[PDB]
Order: sequence, then C-alpha cells, then structure tokens
Amino acid sequence: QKGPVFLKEPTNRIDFSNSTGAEIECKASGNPMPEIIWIRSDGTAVGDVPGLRQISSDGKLVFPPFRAEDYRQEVHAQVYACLARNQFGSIISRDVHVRAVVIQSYESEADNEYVIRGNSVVMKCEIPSYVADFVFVDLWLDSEGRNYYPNNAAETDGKYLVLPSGELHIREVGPEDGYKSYQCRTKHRLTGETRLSATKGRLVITEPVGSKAPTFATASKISSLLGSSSSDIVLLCQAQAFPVPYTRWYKFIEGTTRKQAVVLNDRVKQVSGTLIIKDAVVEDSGKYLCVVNNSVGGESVETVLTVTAPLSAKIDPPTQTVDFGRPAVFTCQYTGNPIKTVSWMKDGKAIGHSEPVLRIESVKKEDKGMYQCFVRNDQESAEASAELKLG
Amino acid sequence: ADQKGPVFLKEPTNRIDFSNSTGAEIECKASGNPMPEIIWIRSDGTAVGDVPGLRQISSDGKLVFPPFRAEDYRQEVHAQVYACLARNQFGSIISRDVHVRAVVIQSYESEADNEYVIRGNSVVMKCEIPSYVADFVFVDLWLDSEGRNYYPNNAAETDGKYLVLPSGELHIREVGPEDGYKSYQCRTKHRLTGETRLSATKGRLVITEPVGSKAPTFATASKISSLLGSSSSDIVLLCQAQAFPVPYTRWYKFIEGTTRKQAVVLNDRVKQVSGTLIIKDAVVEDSGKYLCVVNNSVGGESVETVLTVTAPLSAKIDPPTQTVDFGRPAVFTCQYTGNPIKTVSWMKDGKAIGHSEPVLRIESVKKEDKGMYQCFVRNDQESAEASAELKLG
Ligand SMILES: *[C@@H]1O[C@H](CO)[C@@H](O[C@@H]2O[C@H](CO)[C@@H](O[C@@H]3O[C@H](CO)[C@@H](O)[C@H](O[C@H]4O[C@H](CO)[C@@H](O)[C@H](O)[C@@H]4O)[C@@H]3O)[C@H](O)[C@H]2NC(C)=O)[C@H](O)[C@H]1NC(C)=O
Ligand SMILES: *[C@@H]1O[C@H](CO)[C@@H](O[C@@H]2O[C@H](CO)[C@@H](O)[C@H](O)[C@H]2NC(C)=O)[C@H](O)[C@H]1NC(C)=O
Ligand SMILES: *[C@@H]1O[C@H](CO)[C@@H](O[C@@H]2O[C@H](CO)[C@@H](O)[C@H](O)[C@H]2NC(C)=O)[C@H](O)[C@H]1NC(C)=O
Ligand SMILES: *[C@@H]1O[C@H](CO)[C@@H](O[C@@H]2O[C@H](CO)[C@@H](O)[C@H](O)[C@H]2NC(C)=O)[C@H](O)[C@H]1NC(C)=O
Repeated sequence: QKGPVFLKEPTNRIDFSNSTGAEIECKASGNPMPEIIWIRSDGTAVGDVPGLRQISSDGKLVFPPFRAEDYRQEVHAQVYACLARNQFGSIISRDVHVRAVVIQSYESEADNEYVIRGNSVVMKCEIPSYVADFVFVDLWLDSEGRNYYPNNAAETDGKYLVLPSGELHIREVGPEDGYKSYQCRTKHRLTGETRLSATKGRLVITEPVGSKAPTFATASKISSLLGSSSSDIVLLCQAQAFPVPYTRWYKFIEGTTRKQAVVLNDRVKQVSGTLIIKDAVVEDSGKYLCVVNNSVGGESVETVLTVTAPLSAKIDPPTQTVDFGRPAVFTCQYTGNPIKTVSWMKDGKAIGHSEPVLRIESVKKEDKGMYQCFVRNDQESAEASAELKLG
Repeated sequence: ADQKGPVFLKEPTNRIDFSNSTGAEIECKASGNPMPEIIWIRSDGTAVGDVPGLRQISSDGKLVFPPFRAEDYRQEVHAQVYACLARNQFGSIISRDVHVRAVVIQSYESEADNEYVIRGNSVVMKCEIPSYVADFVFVDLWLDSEGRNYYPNNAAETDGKYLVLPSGELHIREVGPEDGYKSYQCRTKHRLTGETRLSATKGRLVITEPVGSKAPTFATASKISSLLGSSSSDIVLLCQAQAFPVPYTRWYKFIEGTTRKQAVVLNDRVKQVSGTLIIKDAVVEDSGKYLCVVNNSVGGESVETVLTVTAPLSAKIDPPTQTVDFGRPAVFTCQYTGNPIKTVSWMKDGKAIGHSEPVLRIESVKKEDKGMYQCFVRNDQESAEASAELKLG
C-alpha cells in the first residue's frame, strides 16, 4: 500500500569514547510496517560481535563500552547504514560514519606573545593534532582569576574578546597588561572533561625604538580556511608595527584582479585588524585581502574562504503512478556546498546513473519499487526517497 | 689628458645591519681624474653631517656609526637610507641605495618543540625563534641528549636517518619508538653579535602506536601557502602530513595555463626526502605553483605551495665611455639582470632624465649633453646602478 519513509534517520557522524559506547536508532513508517536492517555502506547485513556490536531488541544498533585492547576497525571504524524494507520495496539511509575513539591523555600549551606597544594581539590555544578533532577551548583564565568566555560576537567593544574560533583577542596592549599570565581551559567533546593548559602564556610588551614597517607572524602571503554556513567565521590578520598600523579588508571579484572594500555591519564586523563574519552564508566564499598600512610602509596578506552548506535532497514527485510502457521520471532537487557526486539507487542497488534527473522511458513490472537520489561530499552524504507504482 | 669622470670602485651593499655594541663603518670609493670628492647623502639627495657619538664622516670617505647606548637610538640616523655621492668637474654619480639598520640587542629564547608522530612515517622538528629576532637568528646546529651533533647540510646526500634541512629544522625518516627515547635541543646563533645560544628546552618525539587506520592529516587546515627564496640558495618545500598506513606523496608543478600540471622531475639538483621537496641551487625558473599530493588507502589530501625565486639586481652600461664629435647620434645600452624588476630609470649627474627605456639614445649631441649618465634598476627591497660618461670631440 505504501513504501518506507524514514521517520528518524541516523546522523552522518557518530563519534563516541570507548568508555561511553553508543546506540544508533533508525525508524521508518509504511504499510505494511517495514523491517529495519542495519547494513554497511556496501549493502551487506551486519551481525552481532560479542561485547562489541549488538542489534538490540527494539532494532537499535548498539556499541557497548569496551577495552582499548578490543578495538576492531571492522566494527568501530566502519561506515554503516540503515535499510528499511517492505513488500513494496526498500530504501537505504545516508552514510552513518561510526568512529569509536579510545580516550588518550593530552596537554595543551598557551603560547607567549611578543608585542610592540599599542598593537592588538591574539593568543592561541595549542591543541595536539591527535585530539584536535574532539577538543576545543572552554574559556580563558588569568593569574588574577578573571574569566574570559566564548561568545557569538554581538558586541565587539571592550579590551578582551574571546573569538568564536577560540583564540583570545586583546586590544591595544600596554605595559600594564604584562603583569598577567594567561591560561586556557580545553573541553573534550566526548568525555565532557575539562583540562587547563600545562603552560601559562604571558604578554611581552617591547617599547618601540624607532619606526617599524608592518610585519606578519609568517612570511606566507596567502592561506585558506573552511567554514560552515550559519556559523560565525573568523579571518585573522596578525601584524605588528610602530606607529600602530590601520587594517582594511577587501574582497576580490570572482576570477578578477578587481576588489571591493568589505562592508561592515551588524553581522560582518571588524575587531581591530581581525575580521569576523557572523551567520555565514555560502556567498561569503571567495578571495579576501588584508591590507596593513602605516607611515613607514605597508603589506598585504591574502585569504581564500570556502563556506560549506549542509547537503539536502528532495525527489519530485514523492509518489507517482505510471502505466506499463509509458515514461516515468524522477527529478532530484538538492542543496548544499560543495557537491562531489550525484547517484541513484533502486530498492538498494546502484542504478549507474549520475545525472540529477532519472528517466525510465519504458516501464516494466521490474521497475516498480522505491527509488533514491544520493548526493555526497568527502565529508557528507544526503538521501531522498520516492516511490513508483504500476497501473 | 687621462681626465675621466667618476666610477665607483667600491659600492656599499644594499643592506647594512649591525648591533648597538659592535657599531659599523661604511666605505665608498670611486676613481677619477681629478680626484673625485666623496659625499654621503640621503635618498633625497641631501648631504649628511656629523652627529656626535652617533654618526661621523671620516675625511678619507668612511661613514662611521660608533657604538651607542640604546637610549641614543635615532630614527633619522640609524634607520636611515643612505647613498654615496662621487662628484667631479665632468659630473657626479650616486651609488645604490644603502639601507642602514642598527639594532639594539634584545635577550631571546628559542623553543625546541615536542612533536607527536604516528609510527612509521617521517617527521620534521620545528625550532621556534622569537619573531623579533627572526631576522638575525638562525639554527646553527641540533644537539641531542646522547651528545650527537647534527649540522646543517647542503643536502648533497639526503639518505640516512637524520637530515638537517637548509631552513634549519631537523628531518627524521621512519620514526620508530627508539627515536623517542631521546630528547633534542637546537642551537641558535645571532648573526650580528656572533653569540651562540642553546634552546634551553629539550623537545621529545612522542610516537603514538596506531589505533585503527587514519587518513592523511596536515598539521594545519590551510590548503595553500607561499614563500620567498633567493637564487643559488637551497629551498625547502615542506609537506608535513600524517596517515596510517604510512602515505606516499607526489609533488607536481602547475602549467602556466594553470589547469594542467606536470610531475616534478627529481634529479641530483631537485630532490625530495620522504615527502619534503628540496630545490638546491635555485633559479628563477623554479618559480610557480607547486602541489603536494598525499594519497593513501584510507583517503587523500593535496596542499598547494606558491614559490617565488628572486635573483640579485645588477646593471651595466654597454659603452663605459664614448666621445662624440657633435655628430648628432649618441647611444647608451643598459644591461640589467635579476628578478623581479619594478622600475628602470635613467639619471644625469644625479637627476632623473624621465626615460625608462633600457636603451637611451641622445639624438643631436650638444654641449648640454656632456656629463655622467646612470641606469637605475629597482625592486622594492634592492637597487642597482651602472655608470657611464659622455665626452665631446
Ligand atoms: C577505554 O580505554 C581506556 C584506555 O585507552 C581505558 O582507560 C584506562 O583504563 C585502565 C584500567 O584498565 C587505567 O589503568 C589505571 O591507571 C591509573 C593511573 O592513571 C592507575 O592509578 C590505576 O590503578 C590500577 O592499578 C592496580 C594494579 O596496578 C589495579 O589493580 C587497580 O584496580 C587499579 O585499576 C589503573 O592502573 C588507565 O589509567 C586508563 N587510561 C586512561 C587514559 O584513562 C578505559 O578503561 C576504557 N574504557 C572501558 C569501558 O573499558
Ligand atoms: C598600503 O600599502 C600597500 C602595499 O601593501 C599599497 O598598495 C600596493 O602598492 C604596490 C606598489 O608598491 C602595488 O603593487 C600593490 O598592488 C598595491 N596593493 C594595494 C592593495 O593597493 C598602498 O598604496 C598603501 N596605501 C597607503 C595609503 O599608503
Ligand atoms: C646595547 O643595548 C643593550 C640593551 O638592549 C645594552 O645591554 C644592557 O647593558 C646593561 C649594562 O650597561 C645591562 O644591565 C642590561 O641587562 C643589558 N641589556 C641587554 C638586553 O643586554 C648594551 O649595553 C648596549 N650597548 C652599548 C654599547 O651601550
Ligand atoms: C589522489 O587524491 C585526489 C584528491 O586529493 C583524488 O581525487 C581527485 O580529486 C579531484 C578533486 O579535487 C578530482 O577532480 C580528481 O578527478 C580526483 N582524481 C581522480 C583520479 O579522479 C584522486 O582520485 C587520488 N588518486 C588516487 C590514485 O588515489
């Protein structure tokens, strides 16, 4: 009577510690009631692995907590999927990427910053790369016991500002800021446990002798970063000079040398030399230029920004009934950036068609069933289902 | 007879850097008949006199900056761009731009970082130098807890466990657990004061045994970077990425069409060490966009690097001297080298003639035209000049 439709579809990424474990739930409607079958991305069904992987009584895929020595890649590092099958047909859920992580101790270091008097600075929380995925800055702390907290930047005024990217920004540092030592608290997403940095960083304020031209922390005149739509993005410009330089941001026109001055508003803001883009959208993508001038001279560093958007898929029509021999057409309406590939499936099998529109010119008894459109990134996947009825 | 305009025998270098304690002396010498007078000037053409205890003109033509206390630093003296003026009755010539930079010595400490590495792949160890001494301080040698000294190599032979790169960082092939049993210290040497200093912090290699497999991961999320290099110098393009199983890496160089790319040809000159590309004895033609591609069974990643190779500026005028009979044609051809070239300009007895073309032609030689001529090639960071004389018959 009716094909399967996912009511609750597992997320693309499931990350958990070996201590917590995880349980993945998948549910779908239909008439008759579809059966839920957990599978790998390649389509094979998954069974119980003692102490490691279990199919629950309610149809949930479970990974109970386990010893680090019991780690298996075939289970814990595997990409899974949910299969909802019916007499009418079957559908496959978007890729479920399971990563079980054995929790391993780490140390964060707060770096010192050597500053020319009057220039603004940004303090970094150094996080070892192996925990870099699961660890972020909780807050900043100083020797006198003052707390600086992360905020979506509604108000950029004030001396100390914690950037959305986790660094601690400080306006116009004088000698009076040199008596403080700064420390950063890190938070682990999986364990929820907090840890202070092993090393306290502190500002070294050097009084300017003579004049100095703009000088960046690095000699690299170009870089890039990735960002999410609807998330607050930070473009850093790190330069020190005396007399204190002024910074302006420009945006190049696509495939052109020409560029426009970035317009600053209640969403796009500039804190000293740093640029913050709140509530980012895909169109913010492009090539940006930071220009730093002072009386003695000037420099320019470049940045390439790419703003990602979540993948979504919709098939028009959701349902259609065609007669034997007549054409049947499916149009996949998808969104999100970037898009690497489009692909189609029928009742859980690759149809070998990469175009957003799928058309069966002469329909047979075989073609009846559920159809799916799959859009994917390296990072992501999305799925939409549609049903085809005969007569 | 034997009468000739000025020509520089010794032209002071483009960059003069010295510590407040050491001091400096800049000497400019030029020939001529009669003996030319040497006069020190600024870039604007104004003459400079003696500033007591700070700047002094020696009558033999030396510009002297005796040692001074940090309190005595003057922007108008120590940070100034100078030039040498050699004048005679026939004309005058101005030397290349001389950038004088005096530096008050600041105490510093370099950090030898501990680096986390997955077993089996290569690692490069950073020596952090405070950005304010970054100009004047470089890595002299590496030293380890066992007392083994590693010295910077020209990269003649890149085989072997340990290779100190031209840039000063320490590269290590196929790190095993045993390579983490020891701790490393880098020794930095200050260029101006000649003093050597230990890192005072010993970095240690942490070898983490792989739990499952992981795709290529770079130290930073940046997919692009650029760097500058000088001709004849050994240039290092770093690719620092970890994966398990240990990944294989490929270097490419984009075509000027920018769509196409070619595999980098490895030879006795251009050679890569386990993912780190070294270009020895660099030339201008090595410039371009490079791509480091790290692919593995689990996945792949590619980082881009834009390299620019600079060559020193030099200028020479084809005739050094010529004598015209008032026959109307007269010609000077400026031979210049180096990269990049921002501007070419001709000067007459120390003043711009408003001609930027490499070949200066004076049609209609007249008594107004007698004097010294100069070709001037400039980039932002350097300058060069050539001298020539014009005589009448
Ligand atoms: C998930 O994996 C992690 C490892 O990746 C695992 O955490 C580790 O558990 C072991 C226990 O099996 C811990 O060992 C302890 O270490 C502390 C020091 O940190 C010791 O003080 C403890 O004392 C023990 O020693 C006695 C004998 O010497 C025992 O008889 C006594 O009962 C105590 O157990 C003990 O040695 C280890 O520290 C942690 N490591 C980390 C980083 O947390 C975790 O248990 C795994 N989770 C599950 C659910 O299996
Ligand atoms: C600020 O400094 C910049 C240099 O970073 C100056 O602009 C550059 O000038 C050079 C020529 O020397 C050009 O090749 C660049 O294309 C210019 N870049 C830009 C972004 O303009 C600029 O003139 C300086 N501005 C002031 C007011 O001094
Ligand atoms: C050059 O400047 C440095 C300061 O940067 C001077 O070194 C100082 O010397 C005094 C003694 O006269 C010491 O008490 C300080 O600790 C030193 N400071 C540093 C940073 O070394 C040095 O004397 C100056 N040189 C001359 C010739 O005066
Ligand atoms: C090596 O890695 C690259 C990605 O770093 C793989 O994919 C290439 O990705 C680009 C997109 O940036 C596509 O345009 C190319 O077509 C992809 N390459 C191919 C061959 O399709 C690449 O596939 C990897 N190569 C191998 C042999 O694994």
